[PDB]
Amino acid sequence: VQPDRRWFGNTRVISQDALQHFRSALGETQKDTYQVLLRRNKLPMSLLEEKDADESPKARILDTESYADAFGPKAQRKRPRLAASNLEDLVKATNEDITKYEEKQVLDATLGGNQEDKENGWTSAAKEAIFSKGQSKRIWNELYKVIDSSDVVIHVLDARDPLGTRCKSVEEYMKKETPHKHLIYVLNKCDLVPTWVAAAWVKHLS
Amino acid sequence: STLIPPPSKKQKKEAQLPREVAIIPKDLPNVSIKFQALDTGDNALRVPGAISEKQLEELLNQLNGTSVPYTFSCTIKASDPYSSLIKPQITLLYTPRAVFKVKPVTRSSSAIAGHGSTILCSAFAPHTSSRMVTGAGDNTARIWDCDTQTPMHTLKGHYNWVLCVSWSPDGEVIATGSMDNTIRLWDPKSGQCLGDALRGHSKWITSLSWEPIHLVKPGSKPRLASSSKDGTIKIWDTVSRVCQYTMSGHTNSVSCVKWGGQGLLYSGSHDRTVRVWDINSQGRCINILKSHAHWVNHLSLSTDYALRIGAFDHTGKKPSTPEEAQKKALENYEKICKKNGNSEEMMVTASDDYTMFLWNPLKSTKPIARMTGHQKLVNHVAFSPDGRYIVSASFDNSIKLWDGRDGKFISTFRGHVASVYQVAWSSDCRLLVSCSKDTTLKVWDVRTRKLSVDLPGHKDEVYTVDWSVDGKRVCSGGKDKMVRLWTH
Amino acid sequence: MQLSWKDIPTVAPANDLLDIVLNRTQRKTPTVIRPGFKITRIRAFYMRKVKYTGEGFVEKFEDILKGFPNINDVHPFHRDLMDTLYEKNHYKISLAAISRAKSLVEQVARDYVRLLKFGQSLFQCKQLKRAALGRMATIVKKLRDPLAYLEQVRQHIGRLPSIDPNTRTLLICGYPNVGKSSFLRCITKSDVDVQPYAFTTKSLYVGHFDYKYLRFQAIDTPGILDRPTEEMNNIEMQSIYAIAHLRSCVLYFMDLSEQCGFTIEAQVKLFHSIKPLFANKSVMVVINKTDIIRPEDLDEERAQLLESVKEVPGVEIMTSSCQLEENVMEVRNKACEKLLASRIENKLK
Amino acid sequence: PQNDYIERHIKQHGKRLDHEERKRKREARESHKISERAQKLTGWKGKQFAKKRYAEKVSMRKKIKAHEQSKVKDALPTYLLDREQKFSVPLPKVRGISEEEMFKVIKTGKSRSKSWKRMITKHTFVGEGFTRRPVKMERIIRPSALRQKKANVTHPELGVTVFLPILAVKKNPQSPMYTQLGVLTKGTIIEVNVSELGMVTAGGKVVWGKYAQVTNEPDRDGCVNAVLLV
RNA sequence: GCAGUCAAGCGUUCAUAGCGACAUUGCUUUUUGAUUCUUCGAUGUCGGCUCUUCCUAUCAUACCGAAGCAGAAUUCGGUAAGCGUUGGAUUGUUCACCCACUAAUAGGGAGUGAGCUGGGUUUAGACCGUCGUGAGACAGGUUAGUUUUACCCUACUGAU
RNA sequence: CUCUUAAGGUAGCCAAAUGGAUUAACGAGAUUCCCACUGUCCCUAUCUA
RNA sequence: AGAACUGGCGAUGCGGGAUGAACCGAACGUAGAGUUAAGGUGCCGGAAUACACGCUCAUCAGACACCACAAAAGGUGUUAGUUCAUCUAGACAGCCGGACGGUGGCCAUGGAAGUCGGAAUCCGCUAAGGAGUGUGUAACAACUCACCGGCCGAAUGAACUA
Ligand SMILES: Nc1nc2c(ncn2[C@@H]2O[C@H](COP(=O)(O)OP(=O)(O)OP(=O)(O)O)[C@@H](O)[C@H]2O)c(=O)[nH]1
Ligand SMILES: [Mg+2]
Repeated sequence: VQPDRRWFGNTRVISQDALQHFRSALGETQKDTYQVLLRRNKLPMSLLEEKDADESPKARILDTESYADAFGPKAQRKRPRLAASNLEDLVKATNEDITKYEEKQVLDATLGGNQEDKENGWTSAAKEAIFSKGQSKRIWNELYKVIDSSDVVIHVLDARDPLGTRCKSVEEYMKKETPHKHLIYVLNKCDLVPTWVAAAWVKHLS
Repeated sequence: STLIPPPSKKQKKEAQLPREVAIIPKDLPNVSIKFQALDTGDNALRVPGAISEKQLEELLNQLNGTSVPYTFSCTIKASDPYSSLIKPQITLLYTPRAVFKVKPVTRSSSAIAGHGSTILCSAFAPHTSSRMVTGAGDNTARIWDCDTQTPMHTLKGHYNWVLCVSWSPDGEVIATGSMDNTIRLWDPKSGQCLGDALRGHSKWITSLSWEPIHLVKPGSKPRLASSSKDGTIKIWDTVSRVCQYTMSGHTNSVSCVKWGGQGLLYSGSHDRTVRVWDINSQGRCINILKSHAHWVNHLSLSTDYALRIGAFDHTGKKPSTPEEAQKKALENYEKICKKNGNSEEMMVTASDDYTMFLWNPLKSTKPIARMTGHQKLVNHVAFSPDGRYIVSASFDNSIKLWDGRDGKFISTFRGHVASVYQVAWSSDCRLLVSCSKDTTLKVWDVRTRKLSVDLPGHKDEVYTVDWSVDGKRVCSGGKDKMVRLWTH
Repeated sequence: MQLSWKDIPTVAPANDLLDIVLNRTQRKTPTVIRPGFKITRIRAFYMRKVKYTGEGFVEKFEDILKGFPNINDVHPFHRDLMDTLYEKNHYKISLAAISRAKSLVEQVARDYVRLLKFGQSLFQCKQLKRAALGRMATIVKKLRDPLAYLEQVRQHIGRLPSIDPNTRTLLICGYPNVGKSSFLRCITKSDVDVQPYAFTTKSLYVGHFDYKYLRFQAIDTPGILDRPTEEMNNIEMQSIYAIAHLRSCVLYFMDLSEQCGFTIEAQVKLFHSIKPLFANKSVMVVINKTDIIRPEDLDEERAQLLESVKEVPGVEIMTSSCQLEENVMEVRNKACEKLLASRIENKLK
Repeated sequence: PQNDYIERHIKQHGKRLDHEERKRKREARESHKISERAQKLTGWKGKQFAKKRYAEKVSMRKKIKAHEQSKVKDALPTYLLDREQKFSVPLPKVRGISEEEMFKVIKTGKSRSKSWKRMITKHTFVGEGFTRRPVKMERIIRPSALRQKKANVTHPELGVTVFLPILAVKKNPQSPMYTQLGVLTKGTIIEVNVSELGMVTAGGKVVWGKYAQVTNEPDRDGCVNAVLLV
């Protein structure tokens, strides 16, 4: 590697105006589904992002009290933080938290069977291996091939029940990893439903 | 250099058309106007034709019967000040200026060399913008003549670093906190050791705050207050050179101390606790404020800019006697103090729980509001001089503007790349300077909520800044050794 | 699961936990390969060690995460009590660290195994293997402070008494040094210490007894001081949350005597400060240590301060001792019979 | 059960009559049982034991040292203390890689009898924008498990690493082929996105393109490390 | 692994010419057990019935040691290979998984390519895809397809 | 140079009875399942030339 | 790894290294006698169960590829050295006695009196005695060591090298 004044030097760089230009355009843009992205422009994104949350992360307790002092033989922790204000407010702060518990048992009764089968002393059956298919590494490998190979993925949908037959997951992957791949639905089996229903679904998916 | 990308073939033909003009059509529609103060009072209905915002002063000034000019706003959705009426009745929101203009600080004067170490602190004199002291990691402090850009008495005494410094509000005495155990009082003019050094604290000194003038008797010097890493606070008398009462409520180190309006010390400390401390009880606690999940860094007051300067307003034209200095110190205080005709000093804190609580300690030991926003720790907090906006510096490279009265979020300043260490205001309450872990300092237009001007200069980290009270001059100091002064 | 958590595996410190799981791979998996085997055989060998060492950890942590009682969504009494012993934030963090460290080991396993299928010699494969197991060892070495914490909470939380909130109980409360352990000693079978100084009991003890062919449960509970009441100790707070959360009766215990270094006005000031705990409850007061000193003997202005305690809507003020044990047997009968009326009046709704 | 039962039991009933005599002797024998374990314990149990005993010495040096040290007797601001943390490239002349290693041959056909496809076994930065090409037209296969996006860059100043995204591969030693496929190797010089560090040129512009040299062989462990050329 | 930090020592003699053990800090993505549905190109053959033996790097049974080991159950470790280690479902593939019994369903070696087979060697037939002007070949994919010993010496098992 | 999202309630208008290759029948063609039945198997035993 | 030179083998038997392309010895006609090389001398096996001074015990020593690898270290295994210390003003090992006063030092707290903790770690009387090495009490108590001292009487300790 031949020594050079190139390297050590700064290659790319950005204007302090141009940051102020690009930070605004996150606010403006606006996507349009009939439009589609070919190239992205190389941009220092970590500078342009961080938008305003209104909440903050939680405080770091480990710094103030370790663990050995929080509980043990070593244990320097006589009184609780933050602790309650007053014994009216404590007894107020119990009685709702009782009834909130007493709710969840009456709820998770009606959600249910699962315990009563264990009390009766029997288990539910084995799930059949065919209901997996598929799933399987051999075919999902075959999937991530053709996404990587293709320049427009298209995604065919059963025009009886397209919401059930969509899948999320891949579309969430595609936007994160590979935005240059274009993506487009095809409702088909448009015979097997009535004519208004197909016309509706293309409206609700367009 | 990555660019702002070019205008398209259509966007040229947009520009090539003649368009617009400012015009003002005539303009005379009779639209009704209400007048409202931001303090409290509503004052009831006029209905004129449309006019320039210079004239709506002259409509008000005869009605109230003053000659006080006034700043205007409208639509509070929106919040934004014919110039309104183009955006489409108007509730007009009037508010006093304190009439001024401090300029945007643009150019450097060339870099003043001196002591061969990092610069740890840097305080202007109150009364004039020529005089400015710096404390370095070299054991010398140094006072700079800032008009001539050159050293006025290179100053020696200590045998460790000098961490904080402060100029007394009357402007007789400088005080210098140290990494050893000591404080040394100095005269600016002579630059000589006023007796033996003040020794009392066992570990290093964290901050130094002066007793402000309007409390102190006319013809007595102001007492110092000094917080230290052992966690005590002592109150130093300058003449006798001896502490009256040690105060030892806090268990951990005290991060900063401030002397308040009404005889009341405040001490922000590493035991997650803010101790309101009455002077008249002769070293005694009155109220103990607990919110924070981490330790407390820094503690800003609403009055702190007025208490720091103490009588010397922007001209720097001196008090003829102490009895005058009493009244001048009281009048600059009572510009900001009587907001609704009542002395409601606001206190605010920063801490590593990523949060600032807002306090009014005389009225209630509860907090008012929880300013929550930042990702990493807030470090410096500052009220604006007029007690109207708060702003706080943080380690997530961004400075957040909060309304002072109700602790309500306003906006965020974005621009800084690396972590922001401290900030300071222009006296007119418009411009706002900030300093970073990177080279650059930046100055922030508070009215439009925007970057006014970036200024690069230094070779390394920049720890300290301060704005001069007149608002010609801004100092800076950091790791590259060189003091840079900045001006218009 | 409900009511006491004895069965949680046990959980080594990171030095030893690493020493287990690494050495189990050396033992259980085959340890010989030779370089002039076929590359498929060399790749299989090393793949299997990274996998097996992965699932060594992802076993060991999963038993911790499954074992430990899941502090919110237990029951608000227990949810509290484990805060007041173990600290609820440190508790929840320490487990959540182990939950994160579970995921990184899986990630490291799955990423390296996918590299290790392209390994073109023994050396490359061998280095990729050591590179995987070093990363796992580094993740687990970063777990030294939580595992030491959890190991000690496991030991303690096994040793708690099971109390049902839902059963008929009775709390037994007051100042230190009053008597209220030696009541619990003599009413039921239990080993609780009876020693003349303040905080002898430091946690909630339990004992059961049958009256009217029905299991009750007494709870002896360490003792309360009056205080400014924002700050009381983790020892004292147990009792306050016991009186707050649990249903049941409660016996207040006064010592009317010169004994206890504790003034008898301050016992009443305790009662009136604690009063808003009792609103749901049903209460009795018990004057322990009669035999020396008596309630009848007392000064009049002093004896007014019992009649102040009478004014609270639903109480009674029993004499008792532990020298004659017919009298202590009457106290439980009144205590139970006041309870069962409230349970039946609750049931018949 | 309930609370500190064994402790209460020891406090009342009391230990075991020859407990003291047992425990005292075990500590006497422990001297002998260390020296037996050292001269038995074959084969790994022997290695571990010695590795441990070295540490249990090296600690006891440092305790006795620190006692002898304690027997005798940069500068930052307030808000930063009470805290903690030629034009030679640093690797000139790296080992040369043959073209026959790196490029594994892939044969195609029912009779596996056509060769011609080549697989890059070394690690690769590929692009932002990639897509594979048709299987008939392809040849120089860079497989997806060996496609690094982010490197692990470190600074000679400061003493902090950051996990930074790769922007390009500019100079690759051992031929201009492997630059153009984007093969990371040891020695290779790569464009790094630097924005988490927060470097600013004098001029006031702020920087997000630094060249960095890779310090390790990321074949032999999956991580691509690198040092900034500052 | 890379980049450092401390320093018991080497470096002919040697503190501060360069090396340097044991410790130790940096991230490889959120500190509140949330999910984290990430399955991302093994270009090379193994897999299973029958049956034997060996190793121990011990899953179970035997005897010990240490743990907040009260019991009960369990974890970790020592000697230990005497003796065991199963039944099924799944090829839109199984370099694996699940559920069921069980004291327990440990890991390996020599395997059982002439004892018998299923995929793959693997040729002639045929179709679909990709490539080729074409003959044809292959990024593929699918279907049909004869190797049949012992009677010799030895070993082994029984027999004079 | 300018420019593309309308169809609405369990089966619709429509076109020379149907809206079709989701094609009947046939097959030593390839493959999955169910009943019946069984020494395929648990687990082998016996008999004839 | 590629260059340069000189040996050895290929065309070459024979003695030794248990066996062997390259290792140690060695000028091949056929015989006899003598003396040796390298290697050997318990028995197999020709030749000392020779002589002399030391070292080593391995619950599967070693008899060696050596001027390497697993290697750098772990051991209350043995012997010989080197450099500092301590000692009839009594060492080392044992028992016996002392180990105290300001004081229960300050904050901390339900309770912490040298010994759950955090900051200091000082003065006095001393032959000597830490604002305490550990066991131990809810806290104190009692015991212990580190340091003095009496009894006993002459060598002993520590760290390295081989
Ligand atoms: N004279 C007398 N003394 C009693 C009686 N009951 C208890 N005591 C005394 O109470 C002292 C011990 O108190 P505990 O019974 O432990 O009551 P407690 O300390 O409040 O209870 P815990 O804190 O839970 O142990 C003993 O010294 C007893 O002598 C009594 O009937 N008569
Ligand atoms: Mg008691």
